[PDB]
Amino acid sequence: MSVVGTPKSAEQIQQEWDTNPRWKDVTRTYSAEDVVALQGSVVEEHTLARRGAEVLWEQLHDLEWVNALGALTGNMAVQQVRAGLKAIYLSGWQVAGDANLSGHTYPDQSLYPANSVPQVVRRINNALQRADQIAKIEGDTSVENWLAPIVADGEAGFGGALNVYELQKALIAAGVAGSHWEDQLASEKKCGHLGGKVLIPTQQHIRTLTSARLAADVADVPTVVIARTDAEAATLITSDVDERDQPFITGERTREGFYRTKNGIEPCIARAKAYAPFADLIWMETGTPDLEAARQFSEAVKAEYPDQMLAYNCSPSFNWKKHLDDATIAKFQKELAAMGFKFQFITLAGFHALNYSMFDLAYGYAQNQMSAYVELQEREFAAEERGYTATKHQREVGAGYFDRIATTVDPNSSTTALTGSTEEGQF
Amino acid sequence: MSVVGTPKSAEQIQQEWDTNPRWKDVTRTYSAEDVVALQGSVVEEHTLARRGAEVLWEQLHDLEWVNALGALTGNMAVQQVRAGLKAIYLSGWQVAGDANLSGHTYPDQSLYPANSVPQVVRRINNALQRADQIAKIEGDTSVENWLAPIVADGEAGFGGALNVYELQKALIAAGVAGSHWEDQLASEKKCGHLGGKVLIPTQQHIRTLTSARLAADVADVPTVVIARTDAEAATLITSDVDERDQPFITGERTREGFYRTKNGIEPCIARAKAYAPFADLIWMETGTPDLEAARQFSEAVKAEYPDQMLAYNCSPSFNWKKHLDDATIAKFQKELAAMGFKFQFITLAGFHALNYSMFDLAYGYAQNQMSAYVELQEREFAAEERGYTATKHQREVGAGYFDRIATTVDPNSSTTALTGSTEEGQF
Amino acid sequence: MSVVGTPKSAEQIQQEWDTNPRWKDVTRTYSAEDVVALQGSVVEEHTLARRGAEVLWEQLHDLEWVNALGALTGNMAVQQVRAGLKAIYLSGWQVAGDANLSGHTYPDQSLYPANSVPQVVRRINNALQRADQIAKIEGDTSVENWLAPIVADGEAGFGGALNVYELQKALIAAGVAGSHWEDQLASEKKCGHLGGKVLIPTQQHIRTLTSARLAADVADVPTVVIARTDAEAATLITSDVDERDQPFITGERTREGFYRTKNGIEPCIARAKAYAPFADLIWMETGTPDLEAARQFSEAVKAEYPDQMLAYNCSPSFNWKKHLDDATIAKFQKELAAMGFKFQFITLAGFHALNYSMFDLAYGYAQNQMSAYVELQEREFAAEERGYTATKHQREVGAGYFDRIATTVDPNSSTTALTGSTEEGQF
Amino acid sequence: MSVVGTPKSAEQIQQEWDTNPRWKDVTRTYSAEDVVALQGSVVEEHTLARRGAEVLWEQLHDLEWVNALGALTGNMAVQQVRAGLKAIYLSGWQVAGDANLSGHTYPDQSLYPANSVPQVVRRINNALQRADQIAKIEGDTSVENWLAPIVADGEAGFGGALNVYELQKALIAAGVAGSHWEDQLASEKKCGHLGGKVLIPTQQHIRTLTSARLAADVADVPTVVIARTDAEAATLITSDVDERDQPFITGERTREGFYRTKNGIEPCIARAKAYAPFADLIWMETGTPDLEAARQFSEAVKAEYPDQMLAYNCSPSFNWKKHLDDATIAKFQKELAAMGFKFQFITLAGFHALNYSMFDLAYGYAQNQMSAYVELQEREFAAEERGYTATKHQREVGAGYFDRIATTVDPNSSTTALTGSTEEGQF
Ligand SMILES: [Mg+2]
Ligand SMILES: [Mg+2]
Ligand SMILES: [Mg+2]
Ligand SMILES: [Mg+2]
Ligand SMILES: [Mg+2]
Ligand SMILES: [Mg+2]
Ligand SMILES: [Mg+2]
Ligand SMILES: [Mg+2]
Repeated sequence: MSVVGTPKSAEQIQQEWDTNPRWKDVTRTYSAEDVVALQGSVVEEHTLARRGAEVLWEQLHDLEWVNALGALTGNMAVQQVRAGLKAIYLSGWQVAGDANLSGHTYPDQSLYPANSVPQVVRRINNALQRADQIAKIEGDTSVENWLAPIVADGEAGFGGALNVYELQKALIAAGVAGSHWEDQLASEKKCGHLGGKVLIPTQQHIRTLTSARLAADVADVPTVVIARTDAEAATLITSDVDERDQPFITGERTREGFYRTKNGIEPCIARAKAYAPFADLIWMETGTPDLEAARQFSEAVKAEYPDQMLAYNCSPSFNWKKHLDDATIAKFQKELAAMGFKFQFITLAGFHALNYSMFDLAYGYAQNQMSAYVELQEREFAAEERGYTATKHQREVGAGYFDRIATTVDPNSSTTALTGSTEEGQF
Repeated sequence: MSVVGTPKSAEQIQQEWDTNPRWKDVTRTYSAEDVVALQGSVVEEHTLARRGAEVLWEQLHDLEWVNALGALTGNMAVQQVRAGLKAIYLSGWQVAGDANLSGHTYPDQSLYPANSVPQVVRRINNALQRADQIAKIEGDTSVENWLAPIVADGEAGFGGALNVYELQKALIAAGVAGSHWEDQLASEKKCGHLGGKVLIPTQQHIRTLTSARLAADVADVPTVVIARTDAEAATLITSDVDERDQPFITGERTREGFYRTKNGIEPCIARAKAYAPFADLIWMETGTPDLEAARQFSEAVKAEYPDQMLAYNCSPSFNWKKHLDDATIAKFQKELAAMGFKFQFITLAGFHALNYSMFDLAYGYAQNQMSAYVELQEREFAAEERGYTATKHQREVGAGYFDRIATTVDPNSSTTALTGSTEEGQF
Repeated sequence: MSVVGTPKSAEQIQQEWDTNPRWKDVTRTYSAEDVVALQGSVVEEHTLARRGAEVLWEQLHDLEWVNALGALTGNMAVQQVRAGLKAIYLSGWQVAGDANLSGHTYPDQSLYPANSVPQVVRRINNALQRADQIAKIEGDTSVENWLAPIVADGEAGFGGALNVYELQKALIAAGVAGSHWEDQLASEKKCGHLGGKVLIPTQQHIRTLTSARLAADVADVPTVVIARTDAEAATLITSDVDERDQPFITGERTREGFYRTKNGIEPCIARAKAYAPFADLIWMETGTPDLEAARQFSEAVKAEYPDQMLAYNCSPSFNWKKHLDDATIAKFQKELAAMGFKFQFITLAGFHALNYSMFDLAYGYAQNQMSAYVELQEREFAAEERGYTATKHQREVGAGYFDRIATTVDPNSSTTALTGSTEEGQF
Repeated sequence: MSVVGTPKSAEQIQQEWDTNPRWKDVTRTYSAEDVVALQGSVVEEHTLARRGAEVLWEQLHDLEWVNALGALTGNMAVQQVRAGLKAIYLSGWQVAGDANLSGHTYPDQSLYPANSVPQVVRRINNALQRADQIAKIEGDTSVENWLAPIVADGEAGFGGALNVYELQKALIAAGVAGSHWEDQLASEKKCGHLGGKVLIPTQQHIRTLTSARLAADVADVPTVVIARTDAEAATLITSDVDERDQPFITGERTREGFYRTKNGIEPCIARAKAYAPFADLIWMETGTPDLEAARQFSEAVKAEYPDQMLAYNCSPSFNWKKHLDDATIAKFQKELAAMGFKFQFITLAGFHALNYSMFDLAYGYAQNQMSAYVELQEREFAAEERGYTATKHQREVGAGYFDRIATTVDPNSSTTALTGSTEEGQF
């Protein structure tokens, strides 16, 4: 007795893959019965993972494109949604630099503990849930969906296929909507715009993508799976065993045993085609934001997979006005969307906004003390016309929500917070 | 047979208390032998807590005053130090709101797990230590002390005197320089600029301050101990047992058994005088920024304790161009300093800089996409003249430092990170 | 536009309260509308919390009684379930001593971080899920329900009603089936069998029980709520404000402001009746294991609440053969069940089993080296006839399950773990 | 202007390397100035790591041999020291299976987050420090050194040389005395007695051991570095690039690009010799417990390095009486010690002691209820003559130590724990 969490049958899963348009052109090299064999006798429901992934998939098909900014704190995601954005990007670079479970500042080389990104996903969802709870008790209808989908960095999976599986499962438990996975050797992982990258064989990354899909299937959620290739700049590969990689092997070896390979858009197109049956979106890391190179990649991939959606990193590692003029910057995302780049994001937006704004404030305070803080406060007061609410800082973090819990439990409590506050009297 | 970490003798501890000027006018109601009894057979050295506390104490006597801004991420603290600040303030409000170990957004009511602030202390010290490491390999000498002392919020101690002891011990293990403790009931704790606060008896907060000094003594570091009183606004107190509180008890008693009490500056002055023998700095929570009230509080405390240093929260819970003209705003901290307010801080500075800068960026991104980010990138480029370094983000999170480790281990490595990067090629 | 996780209407909730026999004689002093107001626009499903609470409630009515042992690691809980037990008890004492998030060894005085017990609940559920997954791939049907319900220690809620609310919420997220709450002052919390206990007013504990029910309702799960009274040995109380508490107040007060109160079974009976409308189970902490005293308490409460179910701590803080003979010990739990004690548990069973087994092994090892280990290994081999499986330690921690994942992703993998193992070769 | 934590000069470090016998026959391929360059301007003192490493090294020379049992909780370590052991072994296998930061049960394949073993190091040290504090206030001198050295599992580094560096640094911050490192591919890590192990080239493990020594030098502590080789059973290697590995390459390759290689004692001996200049102890993982195979390994290494100390895993993965008689079992460790195996350990002792004791208790409890627990409590009472103390569980976890803290803060407090307890009244 008790049927809570009973797993679906293999036939139900198979019928869903056979008939739901979500799974059009999605290859699974394992079976529905393989999935059920791994589920035990109770499947935990992952509400935020399910809802986020369904919302993301529909926005990728209903909006001209979905764009996002890198968030590394929960308040930062709340402001992104308040300001109108409809998805959140969770950067692994930013987690390494300023939000991972070791407590350390790291460059983007897979140095932090592998459950760090799941913990930030959970944090972001907690923060959006609080904003949603506050808005409900305030009757604030100005944001349609506080639970914007989160797209998170799975890096190179922190090891083998089993590490990929466990990371994807942990991201789902935390409520992620989509995750991306790149074809680098995890032990030598680099930021796509850092040097010295080592690729893994094409088939090994297909194994990674298959493992990420399997973890989503076993968890019963339709997570958006994104394949990333680092072959534009990488000049090293671990092995020449894969026949699709051999055209680019030069035969030269390094002291460590790696193989030198010829980099460029050509191996990226070849890998993207190989990954397409296994990814919902395909992403080419690139050293410069270049509309023409984007079109060449876009058109080469859609020659084979006309419906394949693409993702694009508008990266802060680029110096945007020493390779482009203002008119191209202003149309950049709109043109990319027309080539099929349906998910576009600024990875390190949060790092730069956080670091610049604290430097600016702290430098003024160093010279002029309170005059510098009053400047920022006036800018916040101004931003209230645009919908900024964090000026009322007590309600922003839920003081009114917890007052409501308190008076629900005890309508006659003499210790409520907002009653008799300096926010109630000066703001 | 090793002697590493052997504890000092009671006689050496006592000499220290008797002759070191650091302990002039510090009351310890326990004995030096009581400290040794609690130390087991090994005392861990706490390098950063020791150095931070020593630097903080010297700064409070050598500078006209020490000021700080609330920091809630490691990168924030690094930019405050890069911008010239000589201390870091760690707000519990900000930890409740955006950085605690529950992962939830909370109002400032002691809801988060008790080891959350120590974890942020440790993170900030990790971040400063990386900034210091990078500066050394780069030959950067533009900041004399990267390891700025950290003053952290101990709230109401999260329980009784034993919870206070464990919190102080964890803050020291993490490297804090100073900590502050308030005379609020922990189970009903509220932001000073919140309403309906409940005070504890004067002697009970003396027990808290004594427990905080004991933990520092048992840890063998000279932590700066700050006493905060919440009596200006609180109209409730847990008990009338203490004869020093009785002049303000009305005799009315609420449904929960709290006693109503007369608030204002007179109970604050009484409590500050009771706390002075047990605190290195004294802090009155205040309901508006007001030079004349601060003057009255200062002169009343210094009539009985001329050497007592005071602390002042310049709080963001206030509207500054509301009350004050620009000239008062511009002189506010200097004026407070001449009155003995030697530690001054903006508690929620990190909350406001973070939330406003991301709202501002996301709002522009939602309308103009890349044009909004370029505006931010160009302000960052412009700030480089004032010393901002985070534009080169790979270097900023230590890619150059970890390249140095890699080539120390293997000088012939072909997988180092800065060579070939877009940061070398475009910045 | 997604409907995933849409909250129910107040109308629906009200009807469930009015018609589900689960809620017979459960008093809620708030409204269905109050619950819906707190739920935001998405309610996360809590599968393990729902299933466990449901299974627990059914067992409490279908079995003669439910008994459990304290578990402080996931492996301990797996062995309890393997051995036949149908519930798991999660001791806060055991968490304080050996399994809390500060990493410190503490006595049972609410010293550890308030999210420690939720993390162990999550751990235990993870461990039982792994045993469930392993059982499925091995075709083992000897255990009917691997996901045994977990009853966890809420202590005194770590502060006020809002701290209770957050702890119950975190327990439910982690998958708990029931939680217990005691009428002690959190800042002076003690193990029930320690001295120096301080009660809070009867009505304050009703507020605690109400806050815990409210969190369960807002989380949409029928969590079992257990009230515990410490009035048998406590001689202090925070306040004489509650008229139900005044008959035991002696008039004498302490320097902290506490009131002496007359302890024993009589205030226990009175508090149990006051708590009965707000608790699914009622528990009296007692000073000795005594059937006569258990009968007096049971008869007194059931004289007013004939159907009220009770809980009993068979405590290791008792010296058992100093109070009872072998016959009484053998009948103890069965006699208790006939008096209405439907949940019985040995709180510190894991602490004693863990400490004794390791002392015994280590002592023999210090003397006879490998001969002592072989003794343990042969007892292990012998216990396999009773159903013990941990002697094959690789499959016990999921080597076979993760092998199945690996071959599902890539059936031709040459790096699977159990083929070639010494376990396959020697066991 | 503080001197706390000032780094040593290069000349000072070099003089230590040249003249301290600790460093006789220790190769460092980097310079003293390289160490200094990585230290920033403050070196944190790591008291427990320094003391533990110094105690361990002395014991390895003074005792006939050092032996230990695997510990996965702090209380297990306490009992091992109370029983007379002088080192603690911290098994990664046990951390995977029941004590890692993901909360999941895992097989031994480097699946858990990379900071998990450091957290358990820190937990064990906290547990031993508390036992040391309790012993000091109880006047108990029966155990000479409560802070027994911890030897912890660094597995395969969780990635590359920078991951190794950060793990060693985290283990040292937690207080480890020694750490061991194995020549397996981290992404395909197995337990030494699982199948499907992949080796890395000899020079790559030298890189690992160099990185581990580098982190200890930068941390300014003499950590014991242990090299483990898995070449006895592994039939795969990532690359044939290293001429020392080529004699064992067969030529053929797997689908994934691995090279088949000839396993056995012969490649272990060659690897042990290559590692010896970089390891304080050397360890070959074996398939069966075999004194003459151990002699062969020992003689072979010492033919080139007569002073090289060896370590030996007395593994539970062996069925002991399916290989040896009782006389050989009885003399096994003594015989190994005479061959130079100075560190000997039972890796999974804590796993088996924990799982067996809780299975046995729960099994009796399910059938006989209190009868089963009283049998355990009686064995505990009878063990007090051998020195067992945990029967008095309140004092065991520090209730008397925290009472002393409480009475140091307030000697007249009315809320101390041990007076009035059932422990004082029944034990
Ligand atoms: Mg990344
Ligand atoms: Mg596709
Ligand atoms: Mg605060
Ligand atoms: Mg003073
Ligand atoms: Mg308890
Ligand atoms: Mg009831
Ligand atoms: Mg291991
Ligand atoms: Mg050597």
